[PDB]
Amino acid sequence: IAKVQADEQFGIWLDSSSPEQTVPYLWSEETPATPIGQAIHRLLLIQAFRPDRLLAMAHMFVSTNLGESFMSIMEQPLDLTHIVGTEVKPNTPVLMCSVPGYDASGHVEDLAAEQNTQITSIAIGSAEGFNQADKAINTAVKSGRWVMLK
Amino acid sequence: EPPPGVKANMLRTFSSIPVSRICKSPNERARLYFLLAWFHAIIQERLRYAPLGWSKKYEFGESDLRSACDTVDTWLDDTAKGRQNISPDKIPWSALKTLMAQSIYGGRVDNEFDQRLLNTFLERLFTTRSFDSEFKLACKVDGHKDIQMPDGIRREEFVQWVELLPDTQTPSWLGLPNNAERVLLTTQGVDMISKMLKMQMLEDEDAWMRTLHTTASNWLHLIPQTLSHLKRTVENIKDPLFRFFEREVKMGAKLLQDVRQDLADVVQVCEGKKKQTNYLRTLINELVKGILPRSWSHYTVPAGMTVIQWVSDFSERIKQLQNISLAAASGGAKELKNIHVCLGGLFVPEAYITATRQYVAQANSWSLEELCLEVNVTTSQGATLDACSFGVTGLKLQGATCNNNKLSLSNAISTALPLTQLRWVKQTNTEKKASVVTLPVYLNFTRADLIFTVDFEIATKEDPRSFYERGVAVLCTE
Amino acid sequence: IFTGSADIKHLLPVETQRFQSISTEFLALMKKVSKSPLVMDVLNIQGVQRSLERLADLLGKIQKALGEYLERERSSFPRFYFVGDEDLLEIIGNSKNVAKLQKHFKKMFAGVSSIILNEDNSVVLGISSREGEEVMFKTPVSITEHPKINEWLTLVEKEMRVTLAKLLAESVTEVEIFGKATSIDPNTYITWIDKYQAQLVVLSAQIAWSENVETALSSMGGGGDAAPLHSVLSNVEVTLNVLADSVLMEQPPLRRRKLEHLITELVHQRDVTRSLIKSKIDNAKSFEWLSQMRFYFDPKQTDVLQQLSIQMANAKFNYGFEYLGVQDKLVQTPLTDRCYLTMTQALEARLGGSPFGPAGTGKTESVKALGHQLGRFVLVFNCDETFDFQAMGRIFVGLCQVGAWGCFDEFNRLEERMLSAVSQQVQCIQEALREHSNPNYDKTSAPITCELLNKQVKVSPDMAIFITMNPGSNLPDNLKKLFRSLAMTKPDRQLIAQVMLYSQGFRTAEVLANKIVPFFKLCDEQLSSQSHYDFGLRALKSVLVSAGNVKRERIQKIKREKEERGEAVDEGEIAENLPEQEILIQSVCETMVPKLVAEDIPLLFSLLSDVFPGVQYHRGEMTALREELKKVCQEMYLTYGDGEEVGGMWVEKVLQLYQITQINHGLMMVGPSGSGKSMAWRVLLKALERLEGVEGVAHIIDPKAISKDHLYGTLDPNTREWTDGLFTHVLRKIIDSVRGELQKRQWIVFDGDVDPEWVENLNSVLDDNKLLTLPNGERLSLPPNVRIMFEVQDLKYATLATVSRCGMVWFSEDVLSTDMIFNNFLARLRSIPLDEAASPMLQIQRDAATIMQPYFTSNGLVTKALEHAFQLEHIMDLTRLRCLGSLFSMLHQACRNVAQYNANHPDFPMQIEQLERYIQRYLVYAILWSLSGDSRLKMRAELGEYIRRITTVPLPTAPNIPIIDYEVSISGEWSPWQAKVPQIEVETHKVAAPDVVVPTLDTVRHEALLYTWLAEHKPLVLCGPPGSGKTMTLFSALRALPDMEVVGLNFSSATTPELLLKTFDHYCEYRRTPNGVVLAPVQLGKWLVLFCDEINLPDMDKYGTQRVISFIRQMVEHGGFYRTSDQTWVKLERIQFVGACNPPTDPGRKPLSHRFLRHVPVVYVDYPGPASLTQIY
Ligand SMILES: Nc1ncnc2c1ncn2[C@@H]1O[C@H](COP(=O)(O)OP(=O)(O)OP(=O)(O)O)[C@@H](O)[C@H]1O
Ligand SMILES: Nc1ncnc2c1ncn2[C@@H]1O[C@H](COP(=O)(O)OP(=O)(O)O)[C@@H](O)[C@H]1O
Ligand SMILES: [Mg+2]
Repeated sequence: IAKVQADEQFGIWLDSSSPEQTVPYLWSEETPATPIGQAIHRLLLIQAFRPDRLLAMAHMFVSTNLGESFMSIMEQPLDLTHIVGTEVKPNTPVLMCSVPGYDASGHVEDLAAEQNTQITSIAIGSAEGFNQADKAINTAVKSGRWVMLK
Repeated sequence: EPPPGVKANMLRTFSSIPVSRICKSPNERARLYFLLAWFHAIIQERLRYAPLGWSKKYEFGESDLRSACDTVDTWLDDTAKGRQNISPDKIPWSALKTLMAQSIYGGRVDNEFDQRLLNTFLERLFTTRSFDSEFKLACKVDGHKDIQMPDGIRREEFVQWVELLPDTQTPSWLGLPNNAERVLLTTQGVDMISKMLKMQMLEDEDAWMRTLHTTASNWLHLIPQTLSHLKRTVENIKDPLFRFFEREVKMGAKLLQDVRQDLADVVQVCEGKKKQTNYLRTLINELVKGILPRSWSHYTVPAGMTVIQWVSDFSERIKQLQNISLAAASGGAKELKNIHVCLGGLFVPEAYITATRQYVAQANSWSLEELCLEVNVTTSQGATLDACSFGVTGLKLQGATCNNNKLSLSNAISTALPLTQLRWVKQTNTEKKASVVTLPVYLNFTRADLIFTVDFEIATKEDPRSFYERGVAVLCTE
Repeated sequence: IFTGSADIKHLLPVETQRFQSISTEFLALMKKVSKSPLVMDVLNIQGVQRSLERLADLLGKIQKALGEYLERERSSFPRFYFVGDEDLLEIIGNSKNVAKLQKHFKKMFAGVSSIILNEDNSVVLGISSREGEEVMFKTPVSITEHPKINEWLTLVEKEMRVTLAKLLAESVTEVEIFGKATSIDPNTYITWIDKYQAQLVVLSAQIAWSENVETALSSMGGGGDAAPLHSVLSNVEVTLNVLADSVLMEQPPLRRRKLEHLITELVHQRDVTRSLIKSKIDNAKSFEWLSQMRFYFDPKQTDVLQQLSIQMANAKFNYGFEYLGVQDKLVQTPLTDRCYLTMTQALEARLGGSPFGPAGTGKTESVKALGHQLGRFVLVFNCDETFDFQAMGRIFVGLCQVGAWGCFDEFNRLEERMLSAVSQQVQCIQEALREHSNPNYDKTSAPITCELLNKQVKVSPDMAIFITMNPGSNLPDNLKKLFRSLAMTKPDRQLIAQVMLYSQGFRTAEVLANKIVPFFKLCDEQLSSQSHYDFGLRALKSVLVSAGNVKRERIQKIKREKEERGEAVDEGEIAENLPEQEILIQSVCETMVPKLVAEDIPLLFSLLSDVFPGVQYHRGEMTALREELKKVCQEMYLTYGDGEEVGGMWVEKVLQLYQITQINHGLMMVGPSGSGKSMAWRVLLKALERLEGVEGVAHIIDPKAISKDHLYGTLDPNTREWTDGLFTHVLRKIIDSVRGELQKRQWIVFDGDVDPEWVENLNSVLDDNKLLTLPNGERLSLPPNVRIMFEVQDLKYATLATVSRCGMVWFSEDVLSTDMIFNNFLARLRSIPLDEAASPMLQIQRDAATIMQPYFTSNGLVTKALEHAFQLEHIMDLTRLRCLGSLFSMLHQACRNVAQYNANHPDFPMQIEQLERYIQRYLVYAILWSLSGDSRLKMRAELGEYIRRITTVPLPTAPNIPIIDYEVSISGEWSPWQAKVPQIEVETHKVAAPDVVVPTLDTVRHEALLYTWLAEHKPLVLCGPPGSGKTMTLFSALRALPDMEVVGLNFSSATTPELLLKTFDHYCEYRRTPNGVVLAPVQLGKWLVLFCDEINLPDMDKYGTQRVISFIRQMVEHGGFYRTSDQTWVKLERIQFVGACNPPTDPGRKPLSHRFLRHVPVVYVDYPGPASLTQIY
């Protein structure tokens, strides 16, 4: 409280677009804090002062603790080609859940075209689609082809 | 998940709609489809900023866009009769606006104010001026800018304009104030803290009773000890405000005793004095987890209200109830008409509005339906009240500032209204003025519950539409 | 199929011959098998497998051939797809006997319940509806010229359409003539309405309004002259007033329905024209006019069926001219107008509609109303656990080939497989429909077909499918791109009230409707929260119907007065001068006031003054009924009051009950136990019988004691053998009226409790339908005379459906006063003899009552003691009626003891002085043992000392011994109980025998009490800690009693009335006396004590009721029960009940209902103590 009152430059920071980047020194410590200590203290300060920048301050904290490029891969587009080529077992289904109001079939069709792999598009909602999917699974489980269930 | 953004939404819409379908004559079909794309993107993005954008999260899916495209195709074909080009004044703008407002998109909309917002968006977009070279899709964009309409006439030009849209998007594109982004961000941050706390609590499982004892004791000192009742007499049974205050006092006292007994039982269990029955252990689990007990919850509260906030609100409500009880004991007639009650504090403020209506009706020998509500926000401390003018404090005007009882659009999140002075007047048949604007008075920040609708006066040349787009509203409690 | 009807033999030759041969072979094989039923022997039959395979092949061929024949018949007449396989076979077989076809016309057509033929059934003259409306054809259909059923049913349908179109043309011409005459004369208007059917009348009104508005807009185009639109609106209002007057005056039911339909249409027309005037429409091309449904009728069209064109915005339909009959029109709110706009846009875009929303928003109702507005056969397929797939494909083919509509009510109710299959079929049909909208296909010669039944079905463009869904949900994804969902919300109660008040004859219906509905909301908010309160749409409907009845009654009253005088009669003027607000407020009071708690009546009057200022309600007492009630009460030993007197509240309550009986057929009597509701309705029934002359009969039924299946009957799962339940049996009996019981007042009093289960089949009966649907298929109509009545204590678990459907009469406890109960007891004592100045014992009764009168007063010893006892604590919840019943039984035993003394000393009877002393002492003794009887010795001592303080009776002169320890001998002087306990010497052979009882003060006291209560045959109940001598004291008392057989019945948690019924059928015989079926023990002369060991233990139902406790309550109150195997009242002759329950505070002890505790005195047998144990052991 005393440091807030005494700090003239507090208002500019508090009414700034990105206060989390330049949170001022407002805490007292006996020995200089480690970078992770500074990150966590600035996280507390941001949560108390500007909770709308809490997400950005948590991003900065996690970048300090785990490396800056820790989430950078998530920003990149899905590398479904590699994720299907390796790291997935053939008996493991690929549950590509999509939020309501979206379709993920285009990604799989594009991947199959890119890899030149035969893909069997099937709509599960059909009662005959049940048996068609069963037959396609039975055939492809030995033929080595990809099966699409929608 | 779909990549959020107006530009991404409009790109997806243009990709979905066939190029031949857009290209089909007349040439104005391309611009009509562009307007449909912009409107769909705007509403679907406003869905994210609920309850400011939309009071609830409607499903404005691709079916609505398909229906809108079919409607535009049919009406434009009927009007054009195969002509290569038609005048922008010949397009059935009224038919398109009405159909999109009542059938295509307004079919899902049930709230009157959401319907009003949809009508304002449609009347702003679908008009002859949309074919002028200086049409502003959105105003005051990114602090200071305007999103101009593309002057092209072909799907290629429209898609290119879509692609060259700046990355830097703000809620001012949709029409919301820029602080809606801050509100959404702080909501997301609080949600992330709650999720992390849920994770940590599970890890903490692999003392708690003593901490629960401390919490129960602290809540016990927080809540007031008792609430005195009113005195039912023949003179004051006729008074509608006084009947309402009896009902409030009785309900508050009952809830107070229930919660106090629950806290005492929890304390006894923590000390080892009492064992855990089914209800007792359920209540203890809710207190430990921070979830509001269903047995405790009897008056409508914001969704997700924690136990600590709930007991704080309870303490304030019972302080208000004690104040009005003391006023009634001093005198149950004049004090109850000249008491400045907090509409947030009352358990059912719509009942207070109804009781004030009944009081005015009895005083003036008037029927209930013949009463119209007027609001006069006065700033003087303890402003004197008229024969029918009541007084309500604690009202929060969200998104505007009220100076001289005139509304000016403000970038601030909310501004407090002191002594709103709800008054009841004889209803007239005069037409609605252009400068007046109807602001909903929602119960809390969720805007799910509505109490009444005020009719404030816009100041200067503020656009009443701009108010509807910004979603200005009054809140009984913060 | 074949041998069932002899006609199919001629219908299906060759095939019948084939089956005849196959049946011969199959019967030969079955005779062989009957010879040798061993499985091995059957297998060893020569070539049995080959023979069975050949039989299966040949039988399949005939069954297929038969299926091909029926498919050909259904394709011949496309409406046949709506009836089942066996129904269609019946139809074709009984072609000559057309009387066997009338049951299938309801399935086949929308509103053609039957047809009207010639005298010899040679030609068909017309069609008829369920409501009796008749549509005589312009050209009769001749069966003789076209013998084939599929050849003359087509002609019947075509003639129906053509006749309806020509009648519509003539009706529109008549309405144009009406309009050309400016002001409409009511006589000519009513003549036209009677002349034309309801559907065509509404159509003609709509066509005339559409043409009038089009002409008005055309004239007003290019100017500010609103005079034409104002004239249209004024004419609509004038027509509404004329209809209000006509519906107020007496009409036949069919013309009344026509007037209600016309009023419902004209209210919507008035609203739409007001909207147009407010919007200031300039030209007819504006969308604010194009978005309203517009009916265009062209006389120049060659095709009569294509003359009416219903357009609304983009969509342009044509009337299907399907005879819809007289169906109640839906009130067209702006919400329903928007719903129509969305569904019509979907239909024009060839997308099937799909409304969604909460249940009760009228989704399927709006779909059906739109379909009937367009004149299309709307088929509502319910989905709640009654759906099927075998017939659904057939019905889909029928819809496609006839142009009907189909609405799936609550489509999400289907299981996953059913939903997937039906969605696939609907998707195929809707894709076929969307194939119509393309431009490439030659619409002049476009036979679009769909793949249904593995066949090609030519889908007519007129068909449509509406998939109504209830969230909680999502539309199927395969057809999500073919349907346009619509949200539906609660309708406009304001507009419904306007329409209903206008249809009741209220000219100022707009103001009254804008006042009454907010008043009902005001009540629902301000008034206290009680379980028996209903302020919903059904309550508003009842209030407005009562208002119409009151207005008609006032009309008739003024008419009768002016007819008695020489003044001329003008019902128009009489109606004009009546105060509509006063009539409505009187009806609101007469309906709501009975159901209101005593604290809510002033609130209701305050709200009523707030909404209807300056309007006062004055109840008019019915003097004849008051006199009849007073006579019945005097003959029934009940106090009658004239208001503010003793009994005034109860008389007011019974009068309100009579009013509720008049207004509603189904009603309740909610109130605390011991309030007087049964006495009120029984006295009302007797007084109504005496006054009106129509005899009254009460069918008291306990619904909780008898399970739901036994109550409503149950068809056998095999052979479909229907069994009649109690309620269904009573309804069938009154319907048949074998003994002329249709000219009597029958009240089916459902004395018991209301729970959401046993009332589900009663909801439809209590509704306006007044029909008891059964799984058998029989539809039991409710006769007008019968009234379903409930005597429920509280509606804690009652459903809102029953609460709304039943009129409520709240019976508060203060309605019946302790002064009333004391007066009743004294009157019965002085009049009704106990042994049977009729008898010397009756004279003794009168002397005893004269002695006791100063104590049975408003501020007497009994009343003060009762208040103190209520202040004290007791093992069971103390009730005034339990206390008073125990005290009255004890005083009856006192006068019986006086009679015994007189018999013992015949020479010297009971002197008046000693009688006074004895009765004065026994009153105190009985007060102590009736108020403190179920309480611990501490509270017994408290009550004793309170009596000592507040009494005038001399009482014992004890220094410290409580008065409860003294016994009053025949002589008035007191006597201690300790003089009646002997120091017996137990024999060594019975040291701890299960019969030996060491005499102790508690034993000598409880045995005396048990003797009194068992001699009075009261259902005595004993309480106390487990181990107390409850059974010991009871068995000692029954050993003292000379002839008293005992049957021990140990109740557990799960002891339904089945245990009691098995005990009855074991120990008792269902003797059938001339008076009626009488239950009695097999032994003669000995009363049966059905000693129940743990009466609290039986677990409550899901809704807080104990089944066996309700059974015992019924059999101790009404003196019998109902045999479920015969549905007859079985009076109990010599059965008596005793309980030995543990205190309710003990675990697993469910407290007994007050309705049962009222009859049963309760004694608290406590542990002996230390000194008593020292003496006993
Ligand atoms: N008009 C009356 N005058 C005097 N006593 C009455 C009157 N009506 C009822 N009682 C008394 O009340 C009792 C009968 O009415 P009671 O309310 O007990 O019947 P009920 O409505 O069937 O009861 P419950 O609601 O418990 O099933 C008897 O004790 C009777 O003497
Ligand atoms: N005066 C008595 N003489 C004989 N046995 C007695 C006496 N008082 C109590 N008892 C004993 O009390 C016990 C319980 O009596 P019982 O009536 O069976 O109890 P409950 O009604 O609780 O089932 C028996 O063992 C009985 O012998
Ligand atoms: Mg009764």
